[PDB]
Amino acid sequence: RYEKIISARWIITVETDGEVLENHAIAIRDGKIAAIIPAADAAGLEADERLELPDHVLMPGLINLHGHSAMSLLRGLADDKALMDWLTNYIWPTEGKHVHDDFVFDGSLLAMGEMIRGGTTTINDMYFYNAAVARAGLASGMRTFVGCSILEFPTNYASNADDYIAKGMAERSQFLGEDLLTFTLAPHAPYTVSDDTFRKVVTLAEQEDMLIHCHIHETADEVNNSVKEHGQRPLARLQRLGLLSPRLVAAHMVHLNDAEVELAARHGLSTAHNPASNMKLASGISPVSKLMDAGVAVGIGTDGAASNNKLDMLAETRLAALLAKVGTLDPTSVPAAAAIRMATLNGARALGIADKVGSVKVGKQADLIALDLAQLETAPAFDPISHVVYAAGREQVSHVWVKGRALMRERKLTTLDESDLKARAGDWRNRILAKE
Amino acid sequence: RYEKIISARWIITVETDGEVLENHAIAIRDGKIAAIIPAADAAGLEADERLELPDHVLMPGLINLHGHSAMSLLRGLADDKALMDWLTNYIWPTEGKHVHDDFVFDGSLLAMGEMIRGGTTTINDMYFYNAAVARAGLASGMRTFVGCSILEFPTNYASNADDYIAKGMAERSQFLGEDLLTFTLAPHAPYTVSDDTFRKVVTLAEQEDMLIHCHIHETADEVNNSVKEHGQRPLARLQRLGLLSPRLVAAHMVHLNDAEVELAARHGLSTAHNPASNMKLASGISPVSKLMDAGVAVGIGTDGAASNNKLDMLAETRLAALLAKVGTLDPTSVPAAAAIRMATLNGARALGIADKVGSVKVGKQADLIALDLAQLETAPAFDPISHVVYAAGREQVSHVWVKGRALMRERKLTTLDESDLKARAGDWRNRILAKE
Ligand SMILES: CSC[C@H]1O[C@@H](n2cnc3c(N)ncnc32)[C@H](O)[C@@H]1O
Ligand SMILES: CSC[C@H]1O[C@@H](n2cnc3c(N)ncnc32)[C@H](O)[C@@H]1O
Ligand SMILES: [Zn+2]
Ligand SMILES: [Zn+2]
Repeated sequence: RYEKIISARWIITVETDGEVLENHAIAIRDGKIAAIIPAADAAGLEADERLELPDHVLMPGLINLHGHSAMSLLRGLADDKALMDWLTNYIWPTEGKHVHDDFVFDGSLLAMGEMIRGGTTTINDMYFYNAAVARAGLASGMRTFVGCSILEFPTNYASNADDYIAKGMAERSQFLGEDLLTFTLAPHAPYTVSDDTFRKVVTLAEQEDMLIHCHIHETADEVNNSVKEHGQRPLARLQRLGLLSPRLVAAHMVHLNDAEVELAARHGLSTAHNPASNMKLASGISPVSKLMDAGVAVGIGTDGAASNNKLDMLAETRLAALLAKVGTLDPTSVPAAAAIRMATLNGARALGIADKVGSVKVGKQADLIALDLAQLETAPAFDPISHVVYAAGREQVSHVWVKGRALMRERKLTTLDESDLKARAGDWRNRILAKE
Repeated sequence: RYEKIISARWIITVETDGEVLENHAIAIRDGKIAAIIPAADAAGLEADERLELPDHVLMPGLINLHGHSAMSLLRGLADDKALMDWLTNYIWPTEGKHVHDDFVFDGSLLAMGEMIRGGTTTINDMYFYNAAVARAGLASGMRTFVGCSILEFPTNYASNADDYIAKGMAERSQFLGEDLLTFTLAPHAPYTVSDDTFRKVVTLAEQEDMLIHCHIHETADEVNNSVKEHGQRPLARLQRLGLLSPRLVAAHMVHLNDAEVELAARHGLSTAHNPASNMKLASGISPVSKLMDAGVAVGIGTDGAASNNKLDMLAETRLAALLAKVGTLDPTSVPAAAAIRMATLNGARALGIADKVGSVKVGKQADLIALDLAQLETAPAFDPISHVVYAAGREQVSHVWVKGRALMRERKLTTLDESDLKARAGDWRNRILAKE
């Protein structure tokens, strides 16, 4: 028998742009999409659970291709400052004082409860204390990529580049054979990582077959300083070092010339587009249309909650679509179907799992969400694709499944204790503000 | 005795940027803010109703300085098209077929239910069938500015400019003496209104002491075509015609040179900044920082739901703050307090009522909202100003009052039947799509 049969008014498949099935149902077995059939035919099949969702659209879960989940604990602590001031006087001293395993576990859990509430099923994270993020990911049941961050300078976590690498690999080894947990190597950025460290990352990722997750070309300063320090722009340096290949997920990628767009396409890297962070930090506008036109997989991330300050992939997908139009001055840039593909199947492509998740197709894993469109905010309901991108909100996600397992049902979290998350956040408020 | 006493964890006054009162209470009588006092002192005062809101922030209601509320019925009907295509083949034929009193009343009600749900207390609207919008506004209890639209060409409503004017004035006369309902003159835009019609508007608005509400400098085409047709850019033309003065609310104001910023400041007009519409229609980025630095009141509107496609002033305020930073490449542009002021007190200034609404001050009318910040999306709760702008969402508004009267209580609409609104929207879906 099937484990579940979920019927819905609409299903946005993401198999082809614009495809929406009406009054169909998804049958699930072994954690995968077993059949996609007319809801009429579903009524007479055996299932452990049946669920009927009138006025809901079912769609693949959203894939947040770039986060720093534990920074949820720093959400709105300091805003609207010059960047040097914000980092030097607020963020870094706070991290130095507070970031240990406890902070990372609590902050990751808090982020995961927020992400699930908004229909995010996969997170591509990168932070410190990788065992804590992994523990949080297995607790939540999200599809989790834990990014083992690598920096040259000392932090609470590790003392130098070789130490970040060793500790990350050691923690990875405690979590082997977990289907929903994948460790990646995460050299932080070209301006915090030396040539020799990049070489070690290239060698290691090749030996162990790991993804590389790195902030690249976020700011004009980064790109201009690279030339003075390394004699060439960061992408050209990384090409020389062997970093550009299909295993690389390049976050931000804001400042690109046309030669660099072609470079990305030729090496098959993917990018994570982080529009709110790029706007809030005044980084600029990533040329996502150029990138996608060149054949590059452009997914969407939220970045950290201290520069967003939401972890809302629906809002981020809408912002990607809006920012693309104002940046190109073309109202046809990044149409709703394209934005949905960025938020789902492109994230899967970036992560090397597009054969397994990212669209509603038989044989793929059942990473799905349902949104209730019977609200004023999405009335009248003409076309669910348009509404998902331009009108629907995080509050309308009613159900979330990852590999067919319910993580949220009628907005009740099933794997995390929402009260506990609020209490951890409240504790951190007192600890960070020195209130008792 | 007081009519109400509302205590809250935080009160953002908007009297001074950054001012937040902790554990205070608002006492209300005769529809006005009668006292702002420590919550401890409140417990021993007589009140018809007392309300306690732990973990909520109270703040002035949001003022949507530019809407076309009835277009809520066209939300997501057609998206991502070239502008000429969108208007010529989808929006205008649909309006021509469907827009009568019924459409305007139903669509206005639907918009008003969505606006109240998101903490909007005042709407500066402009559409056709002004009596229908007025009837809807009195039904909802929102503070409503009904904009009597004026165009040269015939529509279902009126046949020529003098006809729009006559019919608008006739409908205005049926709604006299209503404290929360104000009619304005709304010549649509420089490219749809003749010199002679602008002159008639100037004369009439002066005789009757009315606001003028007009789309100005939205697109590069508008501004460039003006020179060929009228020999000068639209603002200079409108200055020559007598249109620029403190009674003018100029919507959009995207394409401005520095001389035009100074022109606006010298004539005391206000602007309505509509970031989502300007992005979605690829109009450009209004230089709001320049305008505010020159002393111009810049408020925020959503425009119509067909080019947003939300009527969510929280999301619009956040977008204003984000777009300002990416447009200036300065992360300190439009800080959270400034964005809140744009969404509240600047809207009041534009509408000539800043002595009456827009901030939490004794003697002002009690147009207030409460947001519940005890959600993961706004945890940890460091500073409510930052959260209101960068993290909080429309779903967190729990209570709305206009002139001290509850329009929404624990997210239950008190003046509108939410089921009825959904049903009207559903009816319009069938009518517009030709389904039965
Ligand atoms: C893995 S995301 C980057 C992490 O390293 C921190 N970080 C990045 N650059 C610096 C720097 N120059 N000094 C201190 N901390 C840094 C950031 O605040 C974040 O915690
Ligand atoms: C009062 S907002 C503008 C209204 O007039 C309509 N409109 C504006 N310009 C034109 C035009 N050139 N032809 C037809 N309708 C128009 C818009 O679709 C909207 O309903
Ligand atoms: Zn990042
Ligand atoms: Zn408008």
